[PDB]
Amino acid sequence: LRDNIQGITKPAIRRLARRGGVKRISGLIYEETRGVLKIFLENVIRDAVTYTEHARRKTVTAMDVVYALKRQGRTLYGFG
Amino acid sequence: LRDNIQGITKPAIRRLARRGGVKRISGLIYEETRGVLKIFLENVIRDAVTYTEHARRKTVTAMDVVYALKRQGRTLYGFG
Amino acid sequence: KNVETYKIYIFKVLKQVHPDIGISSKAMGIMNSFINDIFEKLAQESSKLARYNKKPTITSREIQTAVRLVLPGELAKHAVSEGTKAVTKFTSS
Amino acid sequence: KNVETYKIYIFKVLKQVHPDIGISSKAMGIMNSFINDIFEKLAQESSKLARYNKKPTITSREIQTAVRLVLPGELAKHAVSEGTKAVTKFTSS
Amino acid sequence: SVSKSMKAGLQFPVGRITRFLKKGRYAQRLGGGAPVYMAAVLEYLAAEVLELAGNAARDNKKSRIIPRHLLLAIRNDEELGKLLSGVTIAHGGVLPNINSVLLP
Amino acid sequence: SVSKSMKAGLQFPVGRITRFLKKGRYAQRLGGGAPVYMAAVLEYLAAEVLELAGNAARDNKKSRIIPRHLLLAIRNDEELGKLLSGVTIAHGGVLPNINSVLLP
Amino acid sequence: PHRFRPGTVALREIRKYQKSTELLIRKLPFQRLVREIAQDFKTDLRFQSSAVAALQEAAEAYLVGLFEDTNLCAIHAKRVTIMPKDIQLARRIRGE
Amino acid sequence: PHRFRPGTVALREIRKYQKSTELLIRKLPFQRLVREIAQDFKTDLRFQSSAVAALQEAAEAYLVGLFEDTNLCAIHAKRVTIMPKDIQLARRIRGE
DNA sequence: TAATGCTTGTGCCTTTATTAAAGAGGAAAGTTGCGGTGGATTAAAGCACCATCGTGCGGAGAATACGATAAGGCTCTTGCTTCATTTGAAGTTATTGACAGTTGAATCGAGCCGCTCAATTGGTCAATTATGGAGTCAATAAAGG
DNA sequence: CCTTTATTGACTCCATAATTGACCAATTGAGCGGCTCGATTCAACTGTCAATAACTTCAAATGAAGCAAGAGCCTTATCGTATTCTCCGCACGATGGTGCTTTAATCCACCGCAACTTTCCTCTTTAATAAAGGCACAAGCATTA
Repeated sequence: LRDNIQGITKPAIRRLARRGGVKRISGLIYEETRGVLKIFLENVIRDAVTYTEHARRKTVTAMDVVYALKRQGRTLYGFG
Repeated sequence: LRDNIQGITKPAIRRLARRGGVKRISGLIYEETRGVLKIFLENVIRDAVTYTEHARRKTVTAMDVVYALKRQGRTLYGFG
Repeated sequence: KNVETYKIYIFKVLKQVHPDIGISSKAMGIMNSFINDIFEKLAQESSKLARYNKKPTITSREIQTAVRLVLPGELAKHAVSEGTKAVTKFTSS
Repeated sequence: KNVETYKIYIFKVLKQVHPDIGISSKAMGIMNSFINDIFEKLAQESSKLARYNKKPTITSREIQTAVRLVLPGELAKHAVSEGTKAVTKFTSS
Repeated sequence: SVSKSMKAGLQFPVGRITRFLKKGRYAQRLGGGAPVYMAAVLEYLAAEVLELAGNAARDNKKSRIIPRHLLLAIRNDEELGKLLSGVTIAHGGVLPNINSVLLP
Repeated sequence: SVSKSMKAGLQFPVGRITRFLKKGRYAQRLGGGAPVYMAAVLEYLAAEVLELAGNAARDNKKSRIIPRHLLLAIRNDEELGKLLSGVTIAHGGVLPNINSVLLP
Repeated sequence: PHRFRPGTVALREIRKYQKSTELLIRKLPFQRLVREIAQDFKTDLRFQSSAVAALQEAAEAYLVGLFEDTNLCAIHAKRVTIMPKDIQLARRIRGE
Repeated sequence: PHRFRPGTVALREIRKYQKSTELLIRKLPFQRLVREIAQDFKTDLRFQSSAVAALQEAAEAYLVGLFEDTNLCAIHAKRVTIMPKDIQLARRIRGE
């Protein structure tokens, strides 16, 4: 798969900013917000994959993602 | 043993700011910097005292302070 | 097979707090996750407490100190009161 | 009583790396605390890994996965290489 | 057979909590009163969260608790907010707030 | 007898690490190679930190490693800095830096 | 014809999206992004649907919190428009 | 006579105190403050000397880090003088 | 630029105290052997993930007019820095004493371990009611006048 | 303030699907007993924390003067916003295929338990030398001209 970071469209970033209470958004933000998002995913998915590699599985489950989030102090309820 | 918070003098706060790279300091800062400091101590000493109360001791040890700091993500080396 | 969840017990608690209010399945899962997370936090704190004093036993004192260290303020005070009440009632029975 | 530290082993490692440089007592204590902290982190991560898969044992694979999850990047890569080398040497002898 | 939860007057499963503590290998030996104390603390916390969530649901003219009400109850309470500051509630949204500068 | 540390070619105490792991009750059983792997990882980390600290000490024309040199070595390395971001080192001070804005 | 002053519809959107709980990022693009990122760590990985849902929930929550901090930083500098430097400052203070 | 421009001695002090590792707060006032704070949690508490030393080390490190974040916040708002609002913003973003 | 004041960087004596080195013991690691549990292997089947297709419709992309927000420039006044003098409170050293942390024993309370029973809970099916989609109306707020 | 127009809350209806209740099983918690550990209490040793005094002298307090930076005000230009049109690919519904995840049975292999040995590490002591203090001193930086 290639170039799917652009799939996070400008309206989606605008909606995420509005949910956070942002009133005006600069033009450059949509680029930076993408890169930041990528970094976050790189930090979580990696950890999740590690768990998947330790269980000798080839399917990444929700429990791996939950443990990976918990490792970074980002506890998530509703998928336990 | 009252109002011992004023023992953190203005020169001491100025030196702490200089170590942090601060060039100019407002007049009000010396007050605010005191209060937050107090809060920090209130968060650590309490926990330390809790440990001291669990060991049925009346002397607060350095290990109790190290554990209390570790509970708040403030790991300290050199006293372990 | 069998998933170990507090789904009944929390429900029971709800029926003693809000008799006329129900709870959804997603909220049920969130409450179960919250209870599990708090249990793990308290258990780990009690384990560290026992290790620090070189004690091989976790007693009500260890759980009480873990509650004091984990839960903040009035939450900790009320939780300690409830735990002491329950332990006294269990011992007296 | 007698306390247990890594002072001799840290001194051995230092003399192996920097033959002509010594270490102060305060710095040696700091290094000992660092070693203890890393050991606790790796052991707790290995325990969690064993618990997640319902395995009652901790093997070299658990420690390697804990190293990957705790140490970052090239540090983790080199640590994994060193651990694999040491385990192979231990097994072959 | 008086269950250990009825002896302490708790709705939570003291027996299941004891089994979980034993299976978690948190310590070599487990005291008699430790699971009772843990069950009481868990029951109190669940009761507090459910009371606040039910208040939030009633304030919204609803008779069923949804993740939104749990999120509102958690974030509107000081001590529960402190306890679960770093916790994400799925399908809960965010607490409605707007900075005073942004208002016209 | 031949020591396990010597057998694995390590300067760290494989036997003491085994004793610590068994005393910590991290798991019901402990593998044969787990303490060896842990000792190797700890030895590598100690060697890295000590090498960087010795470089820092030799930079300042010193023949002794003090907490200041450990602090400089840890904060000047990206991987070590990431590993020990939330760690305060006593008698270590801070990295000498000044914002470019403040300079005259 | 009728035109709304700039910022009125922005405030309406702020009120609307803070009241809802739905996901704001489309599912398929996020799934493709997650798969593309994961392909760099292990080849031929299958993703459980709940795993992708949890990843989306976590990412959206993280971005909303980051935008709250960014808005605070922008308001601090006597502005209402958030800029990349505001995000950079928020991420630096957070320790990222 | 010689008079240094405002900020020259400030920069010299910044350079001097960033290279040293000594404690900056006097020991006795900090010890008295620690005892006064602890007297609220438990009456008749004795403190080891190393306990007070560790508390001072931790407090000074925390204050130095907080002042670094405050300086970042102040520079963000196009200023060089740190203000209480800068500390408030830094503590808010840090999650305190 | 340039002299000049100044703070800091640098070379060398002293000592010292902070680390390098040695010894007895005693505590912990290595070795041996056995048993029994746990990990590795293979089969199997069901359950879930990936790929495909239709479609049709709401959301994304692009243009456009624009107005208001961000940035640059100017001023002023006031808040903070630098230096000088006085002092008062922290730092150091020596001393006392009494409180409390630690270690050692005895011991009785208490929790671990096995085996049995059955009572509680979890999976599955049926359903009804709180809730969601949809349409319609009135109340509310905003923008131009 | 007025008046028109867009937006949203509320009301009601129809559907709907999602939570609640009932039932079989299955499994695990309670009970009983025996047994070995541990944590409680007591006491003595001594480690050291708190209090005391005195001397010193260096850093904190205060003030004066100086000066530059933060904030308010003004202008402008440009760039994100609100609206409209076109299109496009997301999502829902159905399907097929397959691979891979969990469960079960088997076997072997590897680690815990226990006892003996032995040797390596950790207080106690002695020494020695790298660096802090002190002194003197050169050099680059800032400051006004």
